[PDB]
Amino acid sequence: LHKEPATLIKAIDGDTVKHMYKGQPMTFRLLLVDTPEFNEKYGPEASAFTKKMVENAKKIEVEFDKGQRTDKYGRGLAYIYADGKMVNEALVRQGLAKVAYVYKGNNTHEQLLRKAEAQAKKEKLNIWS
Ligand SMILES: Cc1cn([C@H]2C[C@H](OP(=O)(O)O)[C@@H](COP(=O)(O)O)O2)c(=O)[nH]c1=O
Ligand SMILES: [Ca+2]
Repeated sequence: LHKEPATLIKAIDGDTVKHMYKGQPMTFRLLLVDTPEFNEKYGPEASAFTKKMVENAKKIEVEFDKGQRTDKYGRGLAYIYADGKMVNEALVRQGLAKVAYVYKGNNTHEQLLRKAEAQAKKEKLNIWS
């Protein structure tokens, strides 16, 4: 896989963010995770986590996997990096997302994320508390 440039347009919630990609606005849904909805427990905390990470970033990058690049709502499906740190992984490591939505062929970082999850669960962090 390869990283590609994007610039933040707006943080939306824990697992959705709007970026300008190839010069066009696109809402991205983070691959391989599920954050709680804002109205659910830890949802505001996930939203705030993601927002801080992407807002403070000097450099946003998008990384598509090998499969589907957009979902049925037209959202981009990617791994998102903030100054080289993967948002998707960081959410999981902090117990602010579960590994989820693992579809065959867009699952390159699955095992990386599951390892993060296991450590968040051992630590009894957030969702796992
Ligand atoms: C993360 C992800 C979600 N989706 C779809 C499945 C779910 O469909 P349904 O809307 O029919 O439940 C929805 C979950 O996203 P959200 O967690 O953002 O709601 O998005 C994909 O198709 N591919 C993906 O990789
Ligand atoms: Ca969600």
